[PDB]
Amino acid sequence: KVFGRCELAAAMKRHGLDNYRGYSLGNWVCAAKFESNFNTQATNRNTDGSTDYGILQINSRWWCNDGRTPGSRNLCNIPCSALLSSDITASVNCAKKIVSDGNGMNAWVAWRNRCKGTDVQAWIRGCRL
Ligand code: NA
Repeated sequence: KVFGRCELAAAMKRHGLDNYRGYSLGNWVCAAKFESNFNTQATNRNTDGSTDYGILQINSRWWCNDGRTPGSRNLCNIPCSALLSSDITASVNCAKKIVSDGNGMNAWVAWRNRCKGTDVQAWIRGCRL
């Protein structure tokens, strides 16, 4: 599924991401835009052989099991394939654990590089929430 901007903002809010660990909804929508372009099926291989999955490009190195990331963990207790569903529940649940890990949204390098400090409210401007 490719979400619309206000559609994803609505789904993230309903799943309780809005102000989760103090991060406004606009931060999560900005992160998703640059990680996945709002595509739940997005996959990207890392140099270390781990893979990133779904709207929020969650890494098999720590968070999900894909069966091909040697010496990795599965701290969200899910197959990485669950992070590609049209239903964003698994991605949101796993993102809540990641952002609680101690470095907040800095865990998402694209959030640090492209969203952090910017007018993130623009990402939910005109959305019926
Ligand atoms: Na893993």
